[PDB]
Amino acid sequence: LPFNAQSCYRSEYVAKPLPP
Amino acid sequence: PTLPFNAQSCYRSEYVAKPLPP
Amino acid sequence: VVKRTQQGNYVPVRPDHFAGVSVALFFAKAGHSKCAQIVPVVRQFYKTTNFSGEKAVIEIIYVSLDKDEQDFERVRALMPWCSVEYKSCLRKKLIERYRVPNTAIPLLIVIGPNGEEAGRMNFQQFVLQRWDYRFNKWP
Amino acid sequence: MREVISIHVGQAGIQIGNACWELFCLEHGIQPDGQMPDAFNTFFSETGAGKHVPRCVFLDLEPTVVDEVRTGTYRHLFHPEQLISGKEDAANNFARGHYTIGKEIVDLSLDRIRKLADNCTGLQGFLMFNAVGGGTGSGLGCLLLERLSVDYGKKSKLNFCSWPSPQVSTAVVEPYNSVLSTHSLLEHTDVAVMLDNEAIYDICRRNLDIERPTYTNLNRLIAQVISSLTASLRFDGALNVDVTEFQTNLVPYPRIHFMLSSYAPIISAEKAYHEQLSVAEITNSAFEPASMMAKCDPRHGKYMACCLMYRGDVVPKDVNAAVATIKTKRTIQFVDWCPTGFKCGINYQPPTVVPGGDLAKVMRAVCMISNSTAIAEVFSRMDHKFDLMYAKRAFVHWYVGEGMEEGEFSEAREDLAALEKDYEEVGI
Amino acid sequence: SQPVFASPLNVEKRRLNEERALMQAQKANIQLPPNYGDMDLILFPEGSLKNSNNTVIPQSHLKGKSVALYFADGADPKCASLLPFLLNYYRTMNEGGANQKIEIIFVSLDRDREAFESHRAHMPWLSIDLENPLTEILKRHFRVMKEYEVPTYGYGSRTGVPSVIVIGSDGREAQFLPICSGLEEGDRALLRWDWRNTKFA
Amino acid sequence: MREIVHVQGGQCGNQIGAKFWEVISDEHGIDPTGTYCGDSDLQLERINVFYNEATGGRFVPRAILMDLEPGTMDSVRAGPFGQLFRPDNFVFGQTGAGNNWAKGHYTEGAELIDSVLDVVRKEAEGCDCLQGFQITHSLGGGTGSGMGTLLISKVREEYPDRIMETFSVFPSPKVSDTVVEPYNATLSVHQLVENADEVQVIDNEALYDICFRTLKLTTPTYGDLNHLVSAAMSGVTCCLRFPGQLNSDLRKLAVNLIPFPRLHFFLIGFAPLTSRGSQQYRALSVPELTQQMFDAKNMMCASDPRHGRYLTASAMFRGRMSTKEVDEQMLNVQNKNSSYFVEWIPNNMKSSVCDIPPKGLKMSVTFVGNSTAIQEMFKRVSDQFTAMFRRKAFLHWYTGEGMDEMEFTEAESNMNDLVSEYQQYQ
Amino acid sequence: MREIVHVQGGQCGNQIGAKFWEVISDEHGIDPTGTYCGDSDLQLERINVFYNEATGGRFVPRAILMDLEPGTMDSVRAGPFGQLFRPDNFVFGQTGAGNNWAKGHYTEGAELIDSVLDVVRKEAEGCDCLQGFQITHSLGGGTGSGMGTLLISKVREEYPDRIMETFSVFPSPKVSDTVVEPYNATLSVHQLVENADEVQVIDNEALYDICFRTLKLTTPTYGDLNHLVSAAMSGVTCCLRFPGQLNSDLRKLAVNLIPFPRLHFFLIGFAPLTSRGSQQYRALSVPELTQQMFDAKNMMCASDPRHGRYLTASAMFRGRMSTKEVDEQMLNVQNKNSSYFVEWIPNNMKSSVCDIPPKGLKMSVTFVGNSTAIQEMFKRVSDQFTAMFRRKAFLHWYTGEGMDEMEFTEAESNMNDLVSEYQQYQ
Ligand SMILES: Nc1nc2c(ncn2[C@@H]2O[C@H](COP(=O)(O)OP(=O)(O)OP(=O)(O)O)[C@@H](O)[C@H]2O)c(=O)[nH]1
Ligand SMILES: Nc1nc2c(ncn2[C@@H]2O[C@H](COP(=O)(O)OP(=O)(O)O)[C@@H](O)[C@H]2O)c(=O)[nH]1
Ligand SMILES: Nc1nc2c(ncn2[C@@H]2O[C@H](COP(=O)(O)OP(=O)(O)O)[C@@H](O)[C@H]2O)c(=O)[nH]1
Ligand SMILES: [Mg+2]
Repeated sequence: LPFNAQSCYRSEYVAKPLPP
Repeated sequence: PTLPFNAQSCYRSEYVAKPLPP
Repeated sequence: VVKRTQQGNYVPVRPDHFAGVSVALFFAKAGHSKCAQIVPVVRQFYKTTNFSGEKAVIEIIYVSLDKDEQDFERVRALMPWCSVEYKSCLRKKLIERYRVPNTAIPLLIVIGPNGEEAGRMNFQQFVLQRWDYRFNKWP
Repeated sequence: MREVISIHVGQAGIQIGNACWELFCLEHGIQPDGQMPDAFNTFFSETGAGKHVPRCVFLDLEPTVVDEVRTGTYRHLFHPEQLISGKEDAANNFARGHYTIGKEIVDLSLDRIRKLADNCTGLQGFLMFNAVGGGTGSGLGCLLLERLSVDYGKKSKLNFCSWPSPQVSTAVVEPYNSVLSTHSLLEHTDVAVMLDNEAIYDICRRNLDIERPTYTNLNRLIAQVISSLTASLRFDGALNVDVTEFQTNLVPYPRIHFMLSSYAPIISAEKAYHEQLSVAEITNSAFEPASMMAKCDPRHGKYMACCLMYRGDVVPKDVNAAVATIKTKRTIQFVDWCPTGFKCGINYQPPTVVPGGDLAKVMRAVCMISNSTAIAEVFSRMDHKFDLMYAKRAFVHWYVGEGMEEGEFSEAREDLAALEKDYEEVGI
Repeated sequence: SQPVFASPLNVEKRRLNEERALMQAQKANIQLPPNYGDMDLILFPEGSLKNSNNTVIPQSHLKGKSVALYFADGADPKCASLLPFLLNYYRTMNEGGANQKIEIIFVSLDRDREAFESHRAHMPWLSIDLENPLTEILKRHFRVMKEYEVPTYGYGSRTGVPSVIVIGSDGREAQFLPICSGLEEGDRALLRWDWRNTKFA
Repeated sequence: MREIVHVQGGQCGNQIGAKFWEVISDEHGIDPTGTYCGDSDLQLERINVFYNEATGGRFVPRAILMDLEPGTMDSVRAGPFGQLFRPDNFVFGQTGAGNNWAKGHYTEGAELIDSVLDVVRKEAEGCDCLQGFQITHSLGGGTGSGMGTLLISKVREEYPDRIMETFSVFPSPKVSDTVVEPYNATLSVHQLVENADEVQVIDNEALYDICFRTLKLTTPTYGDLNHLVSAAMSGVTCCLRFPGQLNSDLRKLAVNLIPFPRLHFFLIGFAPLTSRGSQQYRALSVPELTQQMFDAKNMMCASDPRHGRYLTASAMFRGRMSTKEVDEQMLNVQNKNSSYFVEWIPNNMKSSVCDIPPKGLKMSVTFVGNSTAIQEMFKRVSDQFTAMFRRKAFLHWYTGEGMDEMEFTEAESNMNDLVSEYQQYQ
Repeated sequence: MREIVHVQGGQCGNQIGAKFWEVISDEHGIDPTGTYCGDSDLQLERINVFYNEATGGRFVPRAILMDLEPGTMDSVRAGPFGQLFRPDNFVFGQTGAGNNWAKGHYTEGAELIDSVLDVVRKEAEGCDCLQGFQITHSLGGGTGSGMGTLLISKVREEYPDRIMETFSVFPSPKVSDTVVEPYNATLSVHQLVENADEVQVIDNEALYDICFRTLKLTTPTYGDLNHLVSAAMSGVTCCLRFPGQLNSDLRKLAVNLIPFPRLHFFLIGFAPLTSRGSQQYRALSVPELTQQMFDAKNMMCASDPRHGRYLTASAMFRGRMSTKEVDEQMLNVQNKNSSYFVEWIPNNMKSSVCDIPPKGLKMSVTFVGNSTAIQEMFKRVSDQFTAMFRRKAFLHWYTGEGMDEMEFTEAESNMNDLVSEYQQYQ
């Protein structure tokens, strides 16, 4: 069976786009 | 049964041709 | 002649793709015990280090010592960086050049613009970070 | 020259700091490699060709929160050795982090902060970040407070301590981990802000309208208060107020430096469309008792001081009218000896909203830091939690066995009892 | 690099735009590799979007509206719960006023063409036919996975069926509406949509 | 880093521990051949909590298998996931501690202490610096309660400051096996109160009651009984191995659960436990999991928790759940069950959120709590021991072995005073 | 360049010496038909140290093979690696010294030493410039301890400045065959200590312990036992052959490990040594290597070195390997085990690193040590010689071939002071 669980920090703090 | 040789000396492993600077 | 990924069809990479980046050769063979834990850490390092810059700064060339085309394909299906075709002779020349026996594998060699060796790091035992992308800028 | 230094200790302080250095990156538009594509100078350091490295140190003996920062996407933002991480967690004990497992990394952290501090000369302040309810934030953060106190004594030290909730615990030793912190943090830090987790829970159920949030939604909305406080250090404004003037304007008597916090507006894209945000109500929602951050109902308290940093498109001539409305209002009672208790600040920068967040792009906002005589209820129940737990001596045997002897339980309790009776001495 | 690098839309966009940049450099100082704002892509090809009455409409029609992809399955009980609320939201939110504010692109994970057409007949917004591969590329591009049947390149599955997500002009995902997610606000988070800000261009 | 060193002793403990490394290796993604599979960095970055790398790229568990009868070690090897262990770590015996607590502890108990302490020392000193010692054993049998419990006392004098935990099964209330259990459990409780940090009790007749109702299973062998105990085992060390929103360690659970140095026995519970029929018709939500939290028919323990007040209980939640719905539900379960908690401690609940659910499920929680109703087995075994000893039965194979009657009178004086302190605090 | 002449004597030497021409054969990859396969330079670079070109490309060993009976000579050229040796270097004896040292050194060896020493001159003087000679023999035997020890005396008289490095298997400590052990050991030691530059001792009861406890082989053959001692006997002369980071030779070892010219009887060990099923499991590291190396169970000398002090010691490591853990662990052992090392030579340890490890492994070590716990042999052989001489047991064969009782007094006295002058430095 596969594993499909990620932590809060990794799955949230994605590299957000910079504001104009 | 035979066994292959898979080792090298330190100087021959590291002192290789190296990149020339610009 | 050397292959990057795309889902649905396989696209070859440009020779000018490697401009201004640092190219590391990565040796692996599937089913090997150490390769299964060297793959994910270098995957995460690829993602994090190379995808903050608007310009990508690193590239990793995958070379497989596999015994089967299908096994190489199913591990390419997990590999997110670039690789090379199995039937081509460049993989054989590269493994017979850079001194890789068929427990030294897995290992990494950062190279330069001339293609000659610029740095060697193995994984026989936090060592992925020893390579710096600022070292091998290419013109 | 005149810049500020930030210390994050304990995994609450790391994650609060983690969100704090989200908004700081997005405000100045630095790219998470470390280089943008002199306002940035007040928090960063030019590491050569455009690279910025922040002036923050992360300190935890629990290696499982620093490593996930190390492995996370902000790995090259920080210079690789301000993130110093021990071997094993202090485990919710004041005694463990202050005595046994503290000292082998305090010397590394003291030596860490030194070369950062003397990168320039005339540095302004210190920014603590810790959970005072747990072990390695409270006890260890004390040590970094007391050791910095003797070295750098002419410097202000700001603390942002997540005070433990009245009803919510998530740790049963928090009554013990508070009183053993309050004595050893009172007379050693200059300025500290109460924040409570269920109060900001009641914020996000009512205003932003989410029923079941996460700590990441707590810290992101705490981070808005943090950036708005230090906004005058960063950005030019009509009337700006810095860190160095909080003993000057907020501290009446030397011991009393515990302050609440508030923020407005805190609204979604839900009702941003349905409501205009004029300065009349954002100063009315700021003082509204269900909009602080620390549960503290000020109806049974008396205000003493207030500092408002309006930010965004605010003209000053309606600031004066808006604060005049509050003084005429009768439900809020300032103390008799303090005739004027409003400090006004105006910055020119609108607050920024993180992409994929949950706050709306408001035009103008207010961050409020207040002294009230209503903190009596705050220190009363955590006195009331301590004296029942110790009434016939629960949990003492790991405190005594670790190094804190009997008597610091006693002497801190009348130390708190001194602090409670001082507040009642003020208000009469 | 948005949303995920291991995604066919991003990789084909950067292949085509790197080819265009190399052709421009060969014809004519330009930066290699180009910045993310430098890549531009026609996200939706010609024969992709069809409305009710089955008329194919170009991408240029979507200007000035808040557009959301809706990934849905015919057999899913949560989808059957979600659809009426979303119909009423479309109805009210879009007849109120003078402009067509919101607009919805339906992508099916259905188990054949019969299920796709039957579930499509219930809906008034746009749709993408299942035969065109853009469905498969889109679902992996947004990593919306039904069950673990397609391997990932280390990226975790954000959400599955049903899912609503609002779109930007450069393919950047704006936000997942929290229907089946960590928030899990079913049939009530549809009104978290930010139609003033999310404007396709 | 911190690594837990495992000890598997006794007939019971070797079977439970066999299922332990069965369930840890496949949620961590390691094949029985020792190689890794899965390509998930979180499953890998803390693998050294239980594994040691073997310079072939393969792993080896850090478990020491120790017994005095050679059959069960060959049973573990013959089972699946049995090639993981190192053959040098196997320390057999040949006499067989014939369910006589004295002879598992002295007679042929002493002659393997030299070999079993030597192999755990080799494991202990080669690492960074260790954290704790989990052992799996039984308090009914002889070699589980003699041979491993002497391994408790020899290790704890060797490392005095490090933590160690025991997952020990107990004599059943209704029907016992190994008819000298009252002598075994009472002689093993007064080594555990002196030399053990937390003793997580499992009771066999309650485990069948779990298979009675909450699973509606028909024919449960010793496969799925041990498989559900291993679920609770993995839950208490889940939060060390993986990150989360609120991380908690084994020592941090011990800081806030044991209020006084003696009473450190723990009732365990696992949720969800669903029958396969009702698996479709069930909402798996944080306010729903917290109701199987305080279900008297859900605890692994045999005692009835409704006849006492919990002194301190902890809950290791696993999964991506909202923090508010957690701590409000802990306050929800505290306010309405106000009469079922003790009053002189405010806010008794402890909660800890990790970010990794176990394999095949979306959300889980492991309950580790301290009840004053655990006094029942300390009372029911007690009047079992005082009954037999009053007519001096069976003692001639103890008195004939080295333990005379001073320690037996001492052993009951230990455990009945433990009943007194539990009643003192209620 | 440098060459080592390898001279064999007795049945025991010749069975051991067959394995040297097996383990050096495949390390250098020579084919027993004569040629070379293994297609790498670094074996072929330094091969004149043990082999000779033969104008057909085949490599004849520079080995001298003497014995007084042809039965062991039949076993050499018939087995594997048997066609390698030159027949002219096979020198025979017909009669056989029936385990009598007198006819080994005076009666039968007298008319053969003139022939075997002629063959040594052709190999020795036939090169450019020689380094040393090495000898393998016994001390219990007659044809090995007689003609062997006669050869050392007569070859020092021609080459006094070259080095001697000899294995000699001693009498067994507990139970030994060939009842004239002390008349063959004591009468050969007192001429060994005046003619041999370095001798390092091997015990068949020592290899019994190693192959049973460590190798875990239930059926140890002399074919296995000679292979183990031949494994170390490559390792003491390996760093001549392969390039390395801290190069050492035998003269390197000889100037450094022998303080005074009396005491030069060394001890031999070897690591790694794990059974067939443990090559998959152990983590091959230098820190575990040095723990295996300072154990009495590793030692090929049937003695307890912890009863005395290591006066000087040296470890020759082989393999691609970091030099910190070489240096810092030799520091660590010298600072932990204080009383196990002599005081007035601080930092007793010589370390040498050669880059190319033996085949099969990746890191290996060969350990030598001059210890003052070697008293236990010289005392055991003396008092056995003392008790068996006080009433003239079995003298009339030694006196029968031309000795006297006066050579037996001096052979005791020359080895009696050797017992005291180790005791002087303890
Ligand atoms: N606002 C906020 N509070 C947090 C967060 N994480 C933990 N806390 C608080 O931290 C308290 C427990 O202390 P922790 O920070 O978890 O641990 P610690 O204070 O560092 O001490 P240790 O137990 O040694 O780790 C809880 O009561 C929470 O209220 C967070 O992300 N945001
Ligand atoms: N839960 C569980 N208990 C067991 C198992 N095997 C034996 N036991 C229990 O072990 C107790 C007796 O101890 P035992 O292990 O047989 O004696 P030992 O030989 O001294 O270790 C009995 O009460 C059994 O209930 C098992 O597989 N699972
Ligand atoms: N290690 C080892 N010792 C042996 C072997 N064969 C004989 N010996 C020993 O040799 C001793 C007898 O001396 P030996 O050399 O055989 O007499 P010689 O050959 O006629 O000089 C006995 O004590 C044996 O222990 C062998 O193959 N290996
Ligand atoms: Mg912590």
